[PDB]
Amino acid sequence: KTVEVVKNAIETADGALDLYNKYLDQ
Amino acid sequence: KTVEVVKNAIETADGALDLYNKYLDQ
Amino acid sequence: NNASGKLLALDSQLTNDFSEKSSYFQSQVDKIRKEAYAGAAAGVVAGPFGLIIS
Repeated sequence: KTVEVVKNAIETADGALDLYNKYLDQ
Repeated sequence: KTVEVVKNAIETADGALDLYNKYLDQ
Repeated sequence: NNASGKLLALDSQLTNDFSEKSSYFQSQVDKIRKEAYAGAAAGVVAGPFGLIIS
């Protein structure tokens, strides 16, 4: 269950980084 | 069940390596 | 007479393009600083440890 929450945390961090760069370019 | 947790650990390590290189290039 | 005019045409272009590269440099340094200190602020996905380490 540790592997799945680490995988979801990685996917969430990738999405947050994309959203941060998208807002910062505006 | 060992094979499935090793497969999930491999996929998680690949995702973590991509996220690390993406943040480090920024 | 032809080479003595080519030499003047080269010298004036040289002195203008050097100033344009000297302004390109300063506009590019600020872009490097913008990208670095804007990407370092995304170390809040961890705590302040992740902020100082960025």
